[PDB]
Amino acid sequence: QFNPYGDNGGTILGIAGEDFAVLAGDTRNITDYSINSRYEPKVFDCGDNIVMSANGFAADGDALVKRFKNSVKWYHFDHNDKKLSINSAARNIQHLLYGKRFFPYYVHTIIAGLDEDGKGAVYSFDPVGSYEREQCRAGGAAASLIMPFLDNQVNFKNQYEPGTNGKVKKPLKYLSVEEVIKLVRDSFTSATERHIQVGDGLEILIVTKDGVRKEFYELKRD
Amino acid sequence: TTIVGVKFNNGVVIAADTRSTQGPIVADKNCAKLHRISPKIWCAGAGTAADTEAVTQLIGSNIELHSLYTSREPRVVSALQMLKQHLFKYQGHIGAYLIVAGVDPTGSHLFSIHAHGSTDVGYYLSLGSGSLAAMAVLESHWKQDLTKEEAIKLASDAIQAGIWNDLGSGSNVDVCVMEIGKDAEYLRNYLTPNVREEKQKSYKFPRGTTAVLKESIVNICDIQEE
Amino acid sequence: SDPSSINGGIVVAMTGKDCVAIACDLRLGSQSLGVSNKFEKIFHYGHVFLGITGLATDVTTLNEMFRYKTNLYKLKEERAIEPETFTQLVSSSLYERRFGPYFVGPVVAGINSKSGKPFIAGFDLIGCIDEAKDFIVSGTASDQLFGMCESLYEPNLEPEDLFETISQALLNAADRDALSGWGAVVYIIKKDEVVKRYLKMRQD
Amino acid sequence: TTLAFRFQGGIIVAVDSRATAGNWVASQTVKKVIEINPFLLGTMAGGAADCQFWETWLGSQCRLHELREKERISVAAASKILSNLVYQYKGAGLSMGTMICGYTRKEGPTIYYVDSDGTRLKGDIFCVGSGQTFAYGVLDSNYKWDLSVEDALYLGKRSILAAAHRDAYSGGSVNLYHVTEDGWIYHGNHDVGELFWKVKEEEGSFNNVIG
Amino acid sequence: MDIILGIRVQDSVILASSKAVTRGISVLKDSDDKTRQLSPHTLMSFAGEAGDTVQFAEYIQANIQLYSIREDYELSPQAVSSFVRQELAKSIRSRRPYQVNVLIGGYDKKKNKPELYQIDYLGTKVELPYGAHGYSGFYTFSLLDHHYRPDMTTEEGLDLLKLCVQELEKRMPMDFKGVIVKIVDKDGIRQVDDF
Amino acid sequence: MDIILGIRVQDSVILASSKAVTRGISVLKDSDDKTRQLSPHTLMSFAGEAGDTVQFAEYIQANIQLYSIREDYELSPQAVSSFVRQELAKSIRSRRPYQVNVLIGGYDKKKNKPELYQIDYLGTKVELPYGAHGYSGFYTFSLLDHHYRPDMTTEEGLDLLKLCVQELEKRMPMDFKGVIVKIVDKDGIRQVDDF
Amino acid sequence: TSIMAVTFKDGVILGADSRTTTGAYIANRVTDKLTRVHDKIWCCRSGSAADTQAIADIVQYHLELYTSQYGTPSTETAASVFKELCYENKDNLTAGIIVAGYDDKNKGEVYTIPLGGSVHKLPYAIAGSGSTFIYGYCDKNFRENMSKEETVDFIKHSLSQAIKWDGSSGGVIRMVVLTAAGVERLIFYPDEYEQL
Amino acid sequence: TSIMAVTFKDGVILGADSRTTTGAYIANRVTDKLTRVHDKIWCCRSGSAADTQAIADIVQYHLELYTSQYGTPSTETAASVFKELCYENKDNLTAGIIVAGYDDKNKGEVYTIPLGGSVHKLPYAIAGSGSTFIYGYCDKNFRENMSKEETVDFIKHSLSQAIKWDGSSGGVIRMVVLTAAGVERLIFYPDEYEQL
Amino acid sequence: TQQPIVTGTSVISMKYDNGVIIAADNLGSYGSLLRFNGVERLIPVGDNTVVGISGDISDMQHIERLLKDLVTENAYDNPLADAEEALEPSYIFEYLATVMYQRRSKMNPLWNAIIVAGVQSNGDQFLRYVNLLGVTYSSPTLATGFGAHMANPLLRKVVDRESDIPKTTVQVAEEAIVNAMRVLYYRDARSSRNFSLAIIDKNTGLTFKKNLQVENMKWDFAKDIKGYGTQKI
Ligand SMILES: [Mg+2]
Ligand SMILES: [Mg+2]
Ligand SMILES: [Mg+2]
Ligand SMILES: [Mg+2]
Ligand SMILES: [Mg+2]
Ligand SMILES: [Mg+2]
Ligand SMILES: [Mg+2]
Repeated sequence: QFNPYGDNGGTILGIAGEDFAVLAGDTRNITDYSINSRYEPKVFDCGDNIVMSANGFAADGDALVKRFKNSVKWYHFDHNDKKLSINSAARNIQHLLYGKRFFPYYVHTIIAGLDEDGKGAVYSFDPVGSYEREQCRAGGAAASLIMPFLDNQVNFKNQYEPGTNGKVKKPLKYLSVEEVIKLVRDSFTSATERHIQVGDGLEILIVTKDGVRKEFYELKRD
Repeated sequence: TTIVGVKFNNGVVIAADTRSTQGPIVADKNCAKLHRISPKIWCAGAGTAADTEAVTQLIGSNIELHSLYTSREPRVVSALQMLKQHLFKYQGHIGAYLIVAGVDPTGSHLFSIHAHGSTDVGYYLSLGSGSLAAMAVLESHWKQDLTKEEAIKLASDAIQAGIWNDLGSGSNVDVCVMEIGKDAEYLRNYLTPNVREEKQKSYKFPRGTTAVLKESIVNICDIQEE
Repeated sequence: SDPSSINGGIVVAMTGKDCVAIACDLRLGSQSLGVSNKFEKIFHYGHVFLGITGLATDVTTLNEMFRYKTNLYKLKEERAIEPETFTQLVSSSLYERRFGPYFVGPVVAGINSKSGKPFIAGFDLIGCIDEAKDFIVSGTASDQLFGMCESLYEPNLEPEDLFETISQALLNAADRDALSGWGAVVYIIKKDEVVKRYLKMRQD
Repeated sequence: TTLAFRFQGGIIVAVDSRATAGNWVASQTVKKVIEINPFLLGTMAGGAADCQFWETWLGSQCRLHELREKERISVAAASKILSNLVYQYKGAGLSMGTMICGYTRKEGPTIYYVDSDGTRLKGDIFCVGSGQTFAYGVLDSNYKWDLSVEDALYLGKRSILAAAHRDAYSGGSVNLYHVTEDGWIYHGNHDVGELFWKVKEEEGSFNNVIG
Repeated sequence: MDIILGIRVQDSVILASSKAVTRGISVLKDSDDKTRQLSPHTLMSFAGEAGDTVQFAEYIQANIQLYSIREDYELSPQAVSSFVRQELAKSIRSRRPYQVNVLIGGYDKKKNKPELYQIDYLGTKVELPYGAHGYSGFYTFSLLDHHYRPDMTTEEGLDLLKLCVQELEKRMPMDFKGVIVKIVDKDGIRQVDDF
Repeated sequence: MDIILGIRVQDSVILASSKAVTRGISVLKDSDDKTRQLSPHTLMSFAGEAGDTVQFAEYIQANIQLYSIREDYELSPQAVSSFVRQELAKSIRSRRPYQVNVLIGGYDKKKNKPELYQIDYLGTKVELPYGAHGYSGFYTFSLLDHHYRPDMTTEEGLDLLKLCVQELEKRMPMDFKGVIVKIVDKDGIRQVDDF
Repeated sequence: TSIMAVTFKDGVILGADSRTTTGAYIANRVTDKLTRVHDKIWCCRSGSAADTQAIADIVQYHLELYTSQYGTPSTETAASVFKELCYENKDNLTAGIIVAGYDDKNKGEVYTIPLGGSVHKLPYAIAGSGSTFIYGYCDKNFRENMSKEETVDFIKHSLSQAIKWDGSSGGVIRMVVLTAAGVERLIFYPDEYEQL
Repeated sequence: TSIMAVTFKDGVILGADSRTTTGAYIANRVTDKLTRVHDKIWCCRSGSAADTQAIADIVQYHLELYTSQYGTPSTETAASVFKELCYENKDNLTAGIIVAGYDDKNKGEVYTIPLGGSVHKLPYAIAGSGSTFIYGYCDKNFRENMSKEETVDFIKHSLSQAIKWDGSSGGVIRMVVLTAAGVERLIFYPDEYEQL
Repeated sequence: TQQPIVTGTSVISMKYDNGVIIAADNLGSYGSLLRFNGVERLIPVGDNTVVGISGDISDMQHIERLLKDLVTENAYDNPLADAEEALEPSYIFEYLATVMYQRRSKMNPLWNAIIVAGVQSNGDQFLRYVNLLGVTYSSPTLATGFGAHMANPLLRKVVDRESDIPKTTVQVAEEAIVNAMRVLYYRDARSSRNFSLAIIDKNTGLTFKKNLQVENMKWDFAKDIKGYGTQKI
């Protein structure tokens, strides 16, 4: 029997800073125990200072990103070149996803950018389009390896002030983009060690008021 | 897993990668897959790791007793025959896929054995999820009358093809060379092409970070005198 | 229905400088229902420590079995069993049930009383030994523990730093697992003192 | 776990914050009260998307109703728009168990339980989710019509806490709402970790748990 | 069968067990006592598959009575509960396992302490201040978690139990026909005869 | 839902319908009224699949109310029951059939006679002195077969009904939370408010 | 697999391809499917490799013990031992075996033991997945009392065709000649037989 | 079923057995499997009899209408119409068809359309359950540019063997010869071809 | 939903300094029967593109007609059809990928794996894969089926990353490709000795080689292999 779905591996990670956001993904594409490509980009600049990744089944992921980019184009045509704000992009993607509620896009979608006050924003979607604004979200193969680490090192979960023995929480300081990128690289370095589908390369898209920048790092190729 | 065996001039070489996995998770990054059946009979195992270890130990034990009984050095064909008859009886339920190599008074040998109990003979063999990658290298570079150095080279190249191309394989190359009239040389982590780069940050915590409800000393000592 | 995640729970072990640590959560449940918050999963036979995750009936059975066997070992050998030796015994014992196994993920930690060397090992339910230089994980949040340990761990931590590292690895792994938590214990083990600490953690 | 109940001061809505995939805790920051409009609340149980999507769609239908009729939609009418819609889809695999909550002049404080197999039930106390049985116990034994707003809010919070403690698939944090005739009022997000210890101490409950 | 609850208070253990026996379509009986006295200060309640429940319970009872006669001595509640656990753990890998869950309430005369053990058909044993099997815990534990104190008297234990049973009678779909309540303390085992 | 009974006595029809609504594990409600007034002298009780019961009943009610307004006339109970039967008979060969069973109790003002119709989800219609759906008949019909008289008063009908409900509460495993009882006679429809 | 055995004037010849597959992967391209159970009694194996190796090892043992006690066994006796194992364990075996041997009394003989463990004595026999494609060719071209060279040609051309059409057959063509003169092993490579 | 078509010097010849079975029962022992879709375009049918008859009737209709409008269709065109039906309705058909025809420009041509509705132009083609047994024989014995008598012999010997080994093939061997000279029907009875 | 009937095995390909190479054998299998022996599975489109196809052959023949019809159509009302408005490899790929994904989305796939190899107007190498699920990806080497498991490891030793491409000559790349084809012939039971190979070079255009054979095969060592363990004779 024909199975219309597949699994192309991949792990993605979005983190919202105070006045920036990053969306990162490994560049390895797999089926079963084979590598299809060591560099197949999976995080995309969609215009209007929005970056997107739809991780999971790559055919559905590519179709969704392509449809969203198109929706940005038509939003400009239909609404006097108005900039598509991140909250509006998020609601729009919910409708793209829920339109296939009974034959879903088999992907976990994350978008990142800045909200209308210039603050960092990340939105996370399930395959049929429930979504929420979040500070921190890993998706895909190694998500379960990465999130607990982020809970501990971004949100300081289970850390208390020395001397108070559990009476005073470690206070939640704001991280710079350099700091966030360190946590992203260590997240993926660790995931690469323990997850067979994670490796080859790491591509990070960084969004600020100045636009979208890229960074690339090698990961282990075994 | 990627495992290979390669015959050469005066002996036989086996090699393996060092990754063991549970589904997509790497349980152990420096697994030892080259097992000793006897001093000069070694085997490499793919499939259910408990089974490859257990079946190797059991036949190794019985081979040692056989050796003492007969006052003779163990033969590879004996290990082979005992392995295959044990595996056959269990009808594939013992998930051991092995490459068995060794030297004995009769010469040098290389066999493969499949979980249901079939065996094969050859000058070069590969097993495991990485075996198609390994076999591509062996079919490209193997020739008759390899030297020791050439066979070690070929065997580890073949494992490397598995390491880089098979998600089921990774980390390091282990090699064992069995040459006629010599001690078997086991070369653990013969190649080490996958050391983790230094992390960006140290994650050592300040002392007192963790909240504690209770402390106590645990008595690990036996009941005391007096 | 999957026997290894009916009751829930986790164990982690780590090596440091002339020490080892082994820790576990305290939950026992029946699927979604939390049943006990005092179900310790770490046991010891002399100076050798054994953590066991998985089906709780088998956790209890295996503890009783290894107490049985290490007691007889001691009477006959006239010395306490060592971590390396005990590891082989666990593996032998599990493999003897190859085709009707105990649904467990055991973890051994201890220091060899003669060499002073820190030792840890893990097993699948059928006795395959994973002997790690760094850390061993087991249970329903083992993916989470691999993630925590792989980034938090560094070699040669002093006992008091190892305590923080292993505690934070456990706590944050458990908080991303529905079936783990409800309390936690950490053993810090040196050649002639062992300290046991109960951690404060969220109770949901 | 999600609950809603009617009392002299309106409606209390209380929910936990946890979403799981199998044993994996996907999120502890899920928003399970969907703000349909400033006067109407719905609760999320079953499918997260089905609840989000169709209850914000409900908000759109409610807005159109009041544009056309120049009057606030009743909770009766609003809840029935949702139940009639999901009933059309019956058999296709929608998953939803929700309380539609409002307080109008004609009706007073009103709650309808609406469900993806087409059920629509008016009632005073509902509790839905994997932890519902734990929440009901606390609710049933402490509920009165004449609770003050303050005690009603606490009771809703305490009931979700009970569920979060015992149910493996409930927890994270408690979200509270009070629905009045003039609109709902948000009463904050309460981390269960901190709330549990605080309640144990101040109340002397959970003696089974060492703190 | 259906509901079995237990609570260990200051000086006693109280077991409450439903009275209904239902063969599919009809309630065949409404006065069934789902309990066996194992020794003068140890009581075991049980629920699970028809036939196996009573067979298992009487088998355990016969064994503990045998031990009592052989040694002229009453095993501790802990010892009895360990014996019962081993029997269920052995049974779960049998050809046909006993599908039986039990609570063991005993008063330990040596320590002068009530003890409550919960054991399911797999041989999963836990000692608890209060416990249950089946769905009973889902409706009652939030109440017990709230009101339980380790220094409660027997009468406060019974009142907390009444509240638990009232919640069960409210929210549970099945009519379990009330409960039989028994108290285990330093003087032995007695039945509260109006509940 | 669960129990629905009906009995036609001398001058009225009495419908008794359980109050429980159960979503699997919890009794969500214990005051549910499983009935719709179709016209001033016609009442319909219903049970079956969740959602479909109330949807079907309100659909039938809307249709009979439409007819009443169009013609300024109340259809006879026989005519209403034939309309309902046709709707269920058409529904059973639908893409997704209504899984709904009904009793229709009406007082025919032209003949001055109470009438009770039993119709299942297949469109199987029968006129009866008393009837039920589900398992209710299995527990109650032996009592009704014994005591029923066609000349009973309304109060004797209610007493015979009390006996039926008592037998249901005894032998039925599920707690249906009592019944709501309604009487249909020459003056219309009223609810007996203590039962 | 493509295997056959052919009686001729001076005895019998066995032939086989050398391919064994796991699905579409060629696990071994130089297999020896011609297996010796006694000096001048050989067999070609098809079906489960595990089963046919187990069976042949047991038969070899039986005929070794038979020889120790009663002298050289006949080819028929060897076929009977094979058959006994295949027939009695038919529920648990997938084995199709051709038995070929040379006696001085009986000369060349061929027995085929198909799946159910029946036995059939034949002038020649073909088996394996590849044999389906050469039933017509073999039936048209086989003659009794061919010379050694003719029989080698017949087998070589036959297995040529089986290999051509059957994806599960391939590699080298191996043969074993059994006559009064001894035991001769032959091998033919693709570049020879593909051009036939 | 055993069917084949063979191009030769003067055109093309089609051959078929005449057995159609329902399980092991021979429902018809004198079937005509050589079906005319145009004067000098014929086909041999294998697979579901219902399907191949339906398909051939539709093709005949198409080529009749093609002829009315555009003159004589080529053999390729006929193959293309067959293919279109077999390919587009592949989920609902079990049909394996060989198309054979004679043009004066193109002379004898053979196309085979196997199960999935692919098309393959070949010097000769074999199909049906019986064809498995004569892949080796046909490959060894086919030559290009045979005479009429040689081609009749080749087909007769080929189908002889297919019938011998295949239980689902049997009866008479029917042939149809397509050349510049016309359309000739041949039939060969068991007592002839069984002795070959 | 269907099932493949007549099938073609691996297609393999790689980039080198001035272009791309692609190869595929000439067999159409019918299960384990090696039924058809002269099947061309590399289909050139114009002078800048070669589309290599594995999987179901009836669907391959359909795709081949789609491509031919694409060329016809592009020429319509297009004075620059043989110049600036010729079909690019990237147009041909995107079209095929669109068709493949639409067909999977209708639960009626074209049962193939496809590699489009060519050179763009600006001289850039193009190499990209698409299959029956609509999954697409690019890499310096690409292979379908068995080729993915056995050819890629070998081809990746020549070009392991993007920076290796300019160092790889057409002679080194072709020899690597030809060796991979030999290895597949050794180890793939549904392969054939006969294959086609196409080079699309930005300077020398499209070179299309038919009737290539696997040669230099090692079989001699087989004479020494006896029994399966203990047999000596
Ligand atoms: Mg990795
Ligand atoms: Mg077998
Ligand atoms: Mg947890
Ligand atoms: Mg919880
Ligand atoms: Mg929990
Ligand atoms: Mg239990
Ligand atoms: Mg072949």
